[PDB]
Amino acid sequence: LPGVTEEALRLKEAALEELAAQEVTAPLVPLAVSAFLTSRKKAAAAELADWMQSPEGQASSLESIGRSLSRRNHGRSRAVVLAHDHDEAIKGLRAVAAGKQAPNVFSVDGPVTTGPVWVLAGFGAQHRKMGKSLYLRNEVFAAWIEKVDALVQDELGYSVLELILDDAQDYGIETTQVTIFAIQIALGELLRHHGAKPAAVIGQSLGEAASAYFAGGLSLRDATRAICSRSHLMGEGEAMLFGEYIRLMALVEYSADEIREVFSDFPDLEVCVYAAPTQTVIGGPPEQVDAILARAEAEGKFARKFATKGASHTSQMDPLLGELTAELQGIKPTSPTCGIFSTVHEGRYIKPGGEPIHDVEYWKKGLRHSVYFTHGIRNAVDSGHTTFLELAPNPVALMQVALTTADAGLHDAQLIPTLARKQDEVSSMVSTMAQLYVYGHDLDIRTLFSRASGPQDYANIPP
Ligand SMILES: *[C@@H](O)[C@H](CCCCCCCCCCCCCC)C(=O)O
Repeated sequence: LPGVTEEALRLKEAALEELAAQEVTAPLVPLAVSAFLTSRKKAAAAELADWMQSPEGQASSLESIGRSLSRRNHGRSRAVVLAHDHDEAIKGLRAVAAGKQAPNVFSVDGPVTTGPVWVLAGFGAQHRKMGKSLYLRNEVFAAWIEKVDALVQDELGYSVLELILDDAQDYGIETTQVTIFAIQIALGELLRHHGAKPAAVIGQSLGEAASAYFAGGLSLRDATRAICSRSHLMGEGEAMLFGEYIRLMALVEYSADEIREVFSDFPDLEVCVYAAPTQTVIGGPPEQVDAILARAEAEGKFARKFATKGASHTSQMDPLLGELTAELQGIKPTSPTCGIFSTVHEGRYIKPGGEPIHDVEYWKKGLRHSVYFTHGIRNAVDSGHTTFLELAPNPVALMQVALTTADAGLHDAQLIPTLARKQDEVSSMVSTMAQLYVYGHDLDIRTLFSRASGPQDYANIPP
């Protein structure tokens, strides 16, 4: 396998140079508090805040306090205050104490019943600097990026890391896919590193490759093969599209049943994505695409044309299917080591230990056919899931998950983002992991702090 390219090393040197010269912002510190009883939890938050108001407490670094907190027994009733300084922490703890809500405070009476679903989508989520910050500041994250970087170099001949590190480089159809995949793989292994794991995975479109890997349905290598193949064929295919060959994609706020109706006016439109229960992404000849939009606006419905000259998940894709078959020959579909809600196979569930689904044909069917995303999520809700965690550079899919959950009578779900444009990426992950903790999912909160060197790494937190 190829190593990290000299150009990446150069860009990295310059990135760390830029980084060294920034004003140093206060880290986000997760402060855990638990008990068998909420009432005990509440009072413990009270004592802890009281003491933090005191000189001894005021003299103890938030980090040292959180470290000690992370070493207590973690009860059924859990809370986390996310804080940058003592005041934020004290204010936050008062909330926990009063049982009141606040943005930086999470507090639940008992652990969530069922394990989390990992949502891996990616469309719409890309942005200039995605994953650069976390790449420079998290070794685990970084090591995983470099592993996908190396594999993509092998399959395609270029370095995804270079794209991440180079502020002047923007993303196209092909490079979005492989890079968002890189970030997805890396976020999920970071999450695994801290002891977290998915109960089930669901893929959306682009994200199906990462979902396959995390569900243990394919090795990293083959999953990389899967995203690489589709990406370049799609990216190279759409660049060649002009005039009468062009096919647009567009989100319209119509349900599946509204579409059956609406479509009788447009004979060449197809469904790309059933995104939400009244949000559908369609595709076809640009005049028809323009007309379904015009008629959406004439009804006060949301409608958004995508930046592309070709429609994935439509008949247009047929000519690619042959080369796709050939380029994926040899991949080894394995048996899922967790649940998969397959949005390719109509949102249906596959059981851990079930038969392999990720065969060459699956990728062929994935690209050709509709993405049943709202049905997947609905399936998940119905069978008990309430925690949906999205591995993305921007939590765009959670916006869809929200509409499906609400529609299904689940009015409070645990919708957990990861990275977000214009949010600190380290703070982001600390918050993700804090949530997993508070809802009582697997997460070794001890790992959010480094091994203590001396006794100053601890705090005299009240009994
Ligand atoms: C899912 O997120 C993702 C959607 C990305 C949109 C890319 C546009 C599709 C490209 C069209 C290629 C034209 C090929 C030429 C045929 C002759 C997805 O991967 O589906």
